[PDB]
Amino acid sequence: KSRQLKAAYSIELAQDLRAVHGMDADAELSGILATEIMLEINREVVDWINYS
Amino acid sequence: RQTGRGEGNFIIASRNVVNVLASVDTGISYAAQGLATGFSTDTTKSVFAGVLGGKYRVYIDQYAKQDYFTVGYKGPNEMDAGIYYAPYVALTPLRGSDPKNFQP
Amino acid sequence: GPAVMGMVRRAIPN
Amino acid sequence: MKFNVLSLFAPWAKMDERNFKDQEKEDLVSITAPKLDDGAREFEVSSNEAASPYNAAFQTIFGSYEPGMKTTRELIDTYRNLMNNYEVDNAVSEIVSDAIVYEDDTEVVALNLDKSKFSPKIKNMMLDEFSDVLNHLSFQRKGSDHFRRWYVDSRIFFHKIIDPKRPKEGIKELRRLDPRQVQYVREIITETEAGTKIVKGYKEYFIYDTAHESYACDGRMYEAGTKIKIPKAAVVYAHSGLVDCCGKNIIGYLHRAVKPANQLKLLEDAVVIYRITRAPDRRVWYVDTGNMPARKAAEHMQHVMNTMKNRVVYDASTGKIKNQQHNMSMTEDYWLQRRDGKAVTEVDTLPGADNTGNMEDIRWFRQALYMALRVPLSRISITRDELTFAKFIRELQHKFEEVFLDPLKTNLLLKGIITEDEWNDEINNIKIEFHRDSYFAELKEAEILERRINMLTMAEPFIGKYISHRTAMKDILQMTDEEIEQEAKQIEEESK
Amino acid sequence: LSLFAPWAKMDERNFKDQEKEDLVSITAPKLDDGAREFEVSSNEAASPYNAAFQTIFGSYEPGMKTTRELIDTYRNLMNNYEVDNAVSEIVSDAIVYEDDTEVVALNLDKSKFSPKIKNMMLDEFSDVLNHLSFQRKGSDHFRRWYVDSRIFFHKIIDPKRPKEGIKELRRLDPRQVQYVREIITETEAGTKIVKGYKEYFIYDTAHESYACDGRMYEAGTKIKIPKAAVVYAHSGLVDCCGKNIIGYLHRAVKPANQLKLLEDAVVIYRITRAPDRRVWYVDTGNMPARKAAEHMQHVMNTMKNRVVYDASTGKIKNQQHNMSMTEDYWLQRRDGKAVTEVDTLPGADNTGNMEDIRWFRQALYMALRVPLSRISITRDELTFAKFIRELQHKFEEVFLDPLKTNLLLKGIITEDEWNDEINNIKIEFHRDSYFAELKEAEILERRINMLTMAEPFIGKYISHRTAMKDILQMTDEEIEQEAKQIEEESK
Amino acid sequence: QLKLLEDAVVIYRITRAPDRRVWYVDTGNMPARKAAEHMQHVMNTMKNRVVYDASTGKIKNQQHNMSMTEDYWLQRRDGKAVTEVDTLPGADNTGNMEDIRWFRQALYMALRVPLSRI
Repeated sequence: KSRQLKAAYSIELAQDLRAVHGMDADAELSGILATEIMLEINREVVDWINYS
Repeated sequence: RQTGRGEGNFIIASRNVVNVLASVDTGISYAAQGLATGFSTDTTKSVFAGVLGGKYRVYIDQYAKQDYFTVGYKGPNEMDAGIYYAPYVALTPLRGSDPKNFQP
Repeated sequence: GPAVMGMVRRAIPN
Repeated sequence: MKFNVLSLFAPWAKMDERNFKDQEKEDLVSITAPKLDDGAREFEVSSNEAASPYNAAFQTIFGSYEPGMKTTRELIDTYRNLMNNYEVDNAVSEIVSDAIVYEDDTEVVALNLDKSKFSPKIKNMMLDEFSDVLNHLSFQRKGSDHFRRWYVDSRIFFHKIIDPKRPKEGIKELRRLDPRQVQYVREIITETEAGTKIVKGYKEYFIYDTAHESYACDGRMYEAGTKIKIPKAAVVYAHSGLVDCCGKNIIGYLHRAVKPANQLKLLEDAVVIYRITRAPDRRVWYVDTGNMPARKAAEHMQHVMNTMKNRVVYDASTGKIKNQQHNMSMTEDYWLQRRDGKAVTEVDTLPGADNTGNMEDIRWFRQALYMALRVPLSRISITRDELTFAKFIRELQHKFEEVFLDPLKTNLLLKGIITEDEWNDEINNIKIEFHRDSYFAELKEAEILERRINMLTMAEPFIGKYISHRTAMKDILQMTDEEIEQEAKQIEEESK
Repeated sequence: LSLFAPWAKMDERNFKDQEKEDLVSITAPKLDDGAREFEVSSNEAASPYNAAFQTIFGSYEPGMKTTRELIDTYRNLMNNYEVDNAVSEIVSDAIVYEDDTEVVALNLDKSKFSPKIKNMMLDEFSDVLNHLSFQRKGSDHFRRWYVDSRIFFHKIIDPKRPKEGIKELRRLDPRQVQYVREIITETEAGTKIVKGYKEYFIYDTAHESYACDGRMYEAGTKIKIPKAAVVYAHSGLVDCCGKNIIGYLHRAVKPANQLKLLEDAVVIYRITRAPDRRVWYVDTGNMPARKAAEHMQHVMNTMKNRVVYDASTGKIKNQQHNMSMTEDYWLQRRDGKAVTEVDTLPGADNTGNMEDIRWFRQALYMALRVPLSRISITRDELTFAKFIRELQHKFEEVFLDPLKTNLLLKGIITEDEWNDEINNIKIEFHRDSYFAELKEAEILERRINMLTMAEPFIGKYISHRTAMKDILQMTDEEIEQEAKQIEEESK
Repeated sequence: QLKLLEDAVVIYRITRAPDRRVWYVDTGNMPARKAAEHMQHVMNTMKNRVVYDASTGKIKNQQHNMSMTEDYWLQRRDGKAVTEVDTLPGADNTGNMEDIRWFRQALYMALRVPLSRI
């Protein structure tokens, strides 16, 4: 069984974010998504253990 | 007794349980209680708090609904764990744009 | 033709 | 690229942090491209990086290596697989043998401080420190192993150990790091109008790919960790300037041989198979089993198939054929019974292992591979080819040499023996000389001498008339003027 | 268990020193090569003596199986033609002695703490050899190293009189011996400290069950072996992963059999179809199926090649008189149709070019780590000699180990003193005197000839001291001593 | 072009090296999933499962050691010599690997080097 998420950020936002804080608005988002996925996996594992 | 493979070697528990573990002695003594130092109780730094008596891996379930612990066994094998994660695909990026307007 | 992830046999007690 | 309190690496990070600050004060600006020749994989980073959260840190670092590491991991495994095969291994061996020379009761590669220094006392400390670097590596016994891994893998890295309570003498033995887990990155810490063109201090931190989730072909006994951030100052490392058309795709010395090496193996396999397959007798029996359902047709098929089948298994332990007594049949006789006047039941034999080679192409490919492997044309007097090889070894060693120079200068600086500026002002020259095989060196010198002697014996009739002895000594015998004076002094004494 | 108590004590002290020592806070295991590893609980030890089985099963399972297969394979490669020879030639060059010569022996010609120690070490080195019975078995032990990739021995302590009860070594059976190391630590994600590892050895403990002849499977129990209890060393050859130690013969695992298999294919190709070939067939149409066969069977008793070969005596069994000039066969045809004929079959035509095997044999020969001098002084022979030099050095640990051990067990050297002396307390050896003399002779010939060439100039442009040190290659000390001897003779 | 020629030599030597054969049977006027049986009764039974292992000096599934004969058959359901198995041409030895030498030498000249180099 699978899982997956999207961010699909706009261009203008990223351009401006970089101008304001030096942030990419890509790498950060990418991180958030990947992290959210791993957070769920971690939680899934623990919950299955507690379930079972 | 029930698995025939080995004795529990880890435990995941609520913050309150670990706070108790870290504030008491665990070795054989007359009595023992004080400021918590034995295990890390700060999930900020790590889920893994430490090893109980040098015998069990202590972790914190930061999302316990109220207050409990679960103890279990994991062996040198992978099947001998009870539970297993068997990835075929993982953390594979997806990349493109919408051609109509080129937004990413 | 699924992959074989391994097999386990019940352990022998001492 | 620190992002953490490093209980282990702070003692070295501090040096890099100071160096970085000096880079910020430098004029290495107006350069569009990062000031990088080779090594660690760079990433585009802002001038502020004020927040640096994990999500950003992960991608900032991950982003410069993801496909890099996948490629690199494959190259390394290929290099090892290549190294372990016949007539590859040998190239490596000869190169390793000449690159790192050992001999009975002789020296080993050694630091040669024959240039100006503040004091002989420093020279002695440096020479002793060098020896300890080697002692840590046990180079005098295993130097060739460290070298071999480097040559094949293109690179080698080692973990430094520092007390750190008493760091001057708190310097401990190196630990070779494992390629395929080892990663190296750099940051371009800047951004301005139309793209950064200002100073980039790079930071240069060592990281790992852990290898937790991805199991080895076997033997995954150790995983290197995920959140690992090690400052450059904490790692001893060398690699060669062997890179593909882009990025930092660093390749090994055997990289050039990858194409023909694998190719040759396929060609050899094709020959082995071509010759073995079809070698035994090969025949198909055909049986007229018509006017029957398969359930019945099969019996008549069997009346031939299981009666004609040759119970002739070869004895592969002892050159015999099983169950074939008396000593030898004078025939392979078969027979059939035909139910009617129709030639339907028969045998039709198959073509065998027809040995038409003369597999000459294999020899061509073998030689092509030897060339790809940098094997002298002399292997399978003095020639340009052998000298060229020696030049290669000289350069190869010079690149390798960094493996000693790094911990050497580091320790000298940590000990307060040489200051950072003094080291850089004097060095320039910290040259280490490799030990050479005296057998060949003598032969080389002997030829040169023979040529010099012969020329002088020809010049003789006019060296008291047109050319002076001094000149003959400097041009024919290739002596320097002080050499000439020294030889003259020694002779005058010997004469009496 | 108690057997190893004195060995444990040595290791216990070492381990505790490793923890006290500051060679800690290392990301990587502190090891270049060696023992298979395993992570542990981080405590000092688990309570029971045999607690280690808890980590042992895990660390050896596939190791033990793989090793068994590799060693047996290596032994099988050795069993093949010319492999045993190449190995033997290597063994011969590596283990060298001749009539009334020395054998490998300790040579303490470098700085030492005391001449008293020097004598004791030399005196006891003799027993190091006696405990291997090197003088008679040196080559057997060496052969095993080369092929099996390594050597291990059991070390013996009295145990009540450890400084006296020092006995002969027991080589261990390969495939049953594994070397392991534990990571006795854990920190804030990724421990780097007190990784002393202990580095102990485990053993299968089974002597009744073998690949070719054995029986009586028992309950088992893997057990014991502190590091200190085992003499060991191995070739520094490891595969792409783990601690998969490679024998020197390992390379042959490919070409040895691509050759052997091809060679069999050649043998087979020529033999199969060497005999005559044909299918005889009888048309038994218009007959009951159970009767039709009778006609065929009668014909077959006239057309039968009752001619089997006598290999014992090169003749054909029962084929008198001396020799027929023809083989007469016949068969009446049921109809005027091409149904009844004799089907002859093709033979093993000699179309080769039986040369590929020359290539393969040469490739294997080279693959066996041999000079091309076998089937003067050359770069190839010298390289080979260097190879032998390295094999001897690696092997050497088999003597240095028990030497070190006996000296410390008896209290006649501080372990630290040994560590400072070596560095170099190497054991030296006899080398083939015949070839050594030839090498030296050619070296002198060249030097003599170069001096001879130089002659007209060695009193003019080149000094005599220089000619001797650079042309004749004499040191200054040698020059003065030879001159002294010349002066004495002229008296 | 030299690299291309070299590949041509290489492909020639590898392709067609193994034994190659096509088992042929008649299956007319049969259901597709019945027609298949005539072919399957040969195709899945007369397969040579013995394979030289490129990774080691051994042949996969070889036991028995090696037969001196490869025994195979086809049944003939019709009252005629209908079914059969054919072989395909193998990797015969035809070189004479001389073009490579020509091209290699021409290339070296194109590389701006002396002819003293090999």
